[PDB]
Amino acid sequence: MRIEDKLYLNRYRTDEENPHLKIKDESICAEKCSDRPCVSCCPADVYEWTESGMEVKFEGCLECGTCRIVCPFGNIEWNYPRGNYGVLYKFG
Amino acid sequence: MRIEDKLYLNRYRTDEENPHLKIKDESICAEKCSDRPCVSCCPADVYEWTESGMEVKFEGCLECGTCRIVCPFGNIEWNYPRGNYGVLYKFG
Amino acid sequence: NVIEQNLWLLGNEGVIKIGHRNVEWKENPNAFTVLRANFDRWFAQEVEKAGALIIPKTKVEDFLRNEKGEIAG
Amino acid sequence: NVIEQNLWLLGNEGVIKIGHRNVEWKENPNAFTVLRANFDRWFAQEVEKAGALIIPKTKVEDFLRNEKGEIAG
Amino acid sequence: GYYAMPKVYGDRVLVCGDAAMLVNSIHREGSNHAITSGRLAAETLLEAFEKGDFSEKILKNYYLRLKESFILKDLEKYKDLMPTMEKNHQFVEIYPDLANDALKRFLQVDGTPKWDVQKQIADMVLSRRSLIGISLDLLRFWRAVR
Amino acid sequence: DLEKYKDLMPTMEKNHQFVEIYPDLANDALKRFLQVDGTPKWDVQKQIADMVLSRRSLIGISLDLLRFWRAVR
Ligand SMILES: Cc1cc2nc3c(=O)[nH]c(=O)nc-3n(C[C@H](O)[C@H](O)[C@H](O)COP(=O)(O)OP(=O)(O)OC[C@H]3O[C@@H](n4cnc5c(N)ncnc54)[C@H](O)[C@@H]3O)c2cc1C
Ligand SMILES: CC(C)=CCC/C(C)=C\CC/C(C)=C/CC/C(C)=C/CC/C(C)=C/CC/C(C)=C/CC/C(C)=C\CC1=C(C)C(=O)c2ccccc2C1=O
Ligand code: SF4
Ligand code: SF4
Ligand code: SF4
Ligand code: SF4
Repeated sequence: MRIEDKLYLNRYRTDEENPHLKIKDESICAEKCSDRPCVSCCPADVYEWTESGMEVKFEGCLECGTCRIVCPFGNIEWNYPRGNYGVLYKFG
Repeated sequence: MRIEDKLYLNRYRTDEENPHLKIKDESICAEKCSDRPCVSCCPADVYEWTESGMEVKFEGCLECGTCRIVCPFGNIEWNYPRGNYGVLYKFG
Repeated sequence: NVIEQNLWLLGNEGVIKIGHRNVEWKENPNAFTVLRANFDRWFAQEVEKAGALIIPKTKVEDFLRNEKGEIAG
Repeated sequence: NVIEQNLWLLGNEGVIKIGHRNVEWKENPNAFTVLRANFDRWFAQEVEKAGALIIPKTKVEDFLRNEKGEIAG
Repeated sequence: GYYAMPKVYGDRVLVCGDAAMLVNSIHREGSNHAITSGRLAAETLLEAFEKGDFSEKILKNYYLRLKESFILKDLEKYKDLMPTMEKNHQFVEIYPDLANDALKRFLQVDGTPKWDVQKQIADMVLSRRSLIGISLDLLRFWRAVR
Repeated sequence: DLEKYKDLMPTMEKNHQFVEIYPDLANDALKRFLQVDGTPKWDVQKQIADMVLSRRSLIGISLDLLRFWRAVR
C-alpha cells in the first residue's frame, strides 16, 4: 500500500508470463530462515511471507539484486527480466 | 569623486557654520607627520593634504572618530556635530 | 530571524562555507538581524511608553557639577 | 554544472553545512549532475554516431563458445 | 573493491565498471571509474586487434592499465574502509548529533559567560563518548583514509 | 567574556597568517580534494601535503593551532 504508491510512479513493462524471481525451495523460507531478510531488505516490497508460502510480487521488482545477495541460503533464482521488460527508468 | 558618490546616499543635516573637525596645529601636519594617517584612514575622504594646508571636508564626516584616534600627534580637535546635525543614518 | 550562522573562508576564487542552520531557532529565536535606525527608534518608543522622556536632537557637552565636585547633571 | 559541493551533518534539529563553492568550475567544469536515462541515451547517440551498433531491448544470457572453450560471442 | 573484485580479464573477455567492482563510493566516483575502465579496456582490445591475439597474454594488459591508472589505486587506498566503519558505529550515530549540539551551544547567546560554554561543550563531547574514544577515533579512521 | 579574549587581538597581530595564507590554502586544498582529474587519490593526499607544507612549514602549522589556543583560552 505505502510503497506501491511510489512504485506506481515508475514505468514498467511487466513480463507476467515469465517471473524472473523464483524461489528455489519454499521449505527453506519456512523453517530454515529466521528473520526473512528478503522481506525486510526489499526496496519494492516484492517479498511478503504469508503462511501460504512466500508471495513474490515480481511485477514491482526494481532489479537491484538485493534479495539474491541478502538471502543467506541462496534459494532465490534471481534473473533480470528479459530485454525491454522490467523497470524502465525515465530520468534515472 | 569615488566615495562622494557613496556619501551622497547618506542623509546629512550639515552644520556649515560650526565645523566639528578642527586641526589644532597645521604645522604638525606639514613637517612633523610623515604618512598622514588621517587621510589614508578616513572612511569618508574628509581629509585631503594639499600644499595649501589640510582640506577638511567636514560635511561628509560619518562621526566614526578614526581621525582623532589614528592621528599620532593629537592635533585634531574632534567633536561630534551638534544635536540634529551630522550623519542621520536611515536604517543604520 | 537568524536561523543559520555561516562562516566563510574566501579564497582567490573559492569559499569554504562552514554554516550551522538550526530549526529550533524558528520558534525559539536566538538572534535577529536588525537595522539600528529601525530598531532603536522602536526601542525608544517602548522606553517612551515605559515612562522615560527621550530627548533627541541634543548633544551633551559636559556635566553640571555641585560644589562637592561630583557629577550633578 | 556542479559549482558547490556540500557535506551536511544532520542533527536532531540542526545541520552542520561544510560546503565548498568554486567559481572556476563555472567555466572549467569539474562535474555535472546527471539523470542517467537522459545522459546514457545521449551518450548512446554519440556512440551510435561513432559507428557502433547499439542493440537495446536485448538481454545477454550466456556466451557462445568455440571448441577451445573460450568466449567466442 | 580490492578484496572482492574478479579477474577482470580472460580469454577474449574483459570486465569493466561495476562488474569489476571499480567504485570509490566514499568519494562517489563510480562513473569516474567506469568511463575510465571502458577507455582502458578499449585501448587494450585495440592492442589485441593489431596483433590478432585475444588470450590472457595480450588481455592481461587491461589489468596492467587498471593499476597503472587511478582506478585500482583508489581501491587500494579505501580497501579497509567499510570494515573500519562497521567496527565503530559512532561516526554517524553520536558524532553528527554531538557536533550539532556543540555548535548550537557555541552560537546560542543566553548570558552564559563563554567559559561556561567552552566547558559545556566539553561536558557535551565527554559525556556521549570518553576522551579515550574521541582521540582514538580520529586516527582509527586515519587508517581507513591511509 | 573580556577576560577570555583579553590577549586575542595582540595574538592575531603577531601572526598575520590566519587571514593571509590560511584561508587561501584551505581553499586550494579542498578544491584539489574535490577536483577529479585522474589523479590516484594518494597523489591528491600528497599534493594537499605539498600545498600545506609549501606556504608554511609544519613547525608553523602545528605551532599556530595552539598559539591561537592561548587566545581562545
Ligand atoms: C544511488 C547511486 C548514486 C551514485 N552516484 C554516483 C555519483 O554521484 N558519482 C559517481 O561517479 N558514481 C555514482 N554512482 C555509481 C555509478 O552509478 C556506477 O558506479 C557506474 O555508473 C556503473 O557503470 P556501469 O558501466 O557498470 O553501468 P551500470 O548502470 O552499472 O550497468 C551497465 C548496463 O548493463 C546492462 N546490463 C546488465 N546486465 C545485462 C545483461 N545480462 N545483458 C545486457 N545488458 C545488461 C544494464 O542495463 C545497464 O544499463 C552511484 C550509484 C548509485 C546506485
Ligand atoms: C583555517 C582552516 C583550517 C579551516 C578548516 C576548514 C575545513 C573543514 C576544510 C579545509 C581544511 C583542509 C586544509 C583540510 C585538508 C583535508 C580535507 C580535504 C579533508 C576532507 C574532509 C571534509 C572536511 C571535506 C569538506 C566537506 C565537503 C567539501 C565534502 C564534499 C562531499 C563529497 C564529495 C566528499 C565525501 C567524503 C566524506 C563525506 C568524508 O567523510 C570523507 C572522510 C575522509 C576522506 C574522504 C571523505 C570524503 O571524500
Ligand atoms: S531469504 Fe532465502 S530463505 Fe530467508 S526467506 Fe527469503 S528466500 Fe526463504
Ligand atoms: S530485485 Fe531489488 S526489488 Fe526486485 S526483488 Fe530483489 S530486491 Fe526487491
Ligand atoms: S595626523 Fe595629526 S598630524 Fe598627521 S596629518 Fe592628520 S593631523 Fe596633521
Ligand atoms: S570622523 Fe570618521 S569620517 Fe569624520 S573625519 Fe574622522 S574619520 Fe573621517
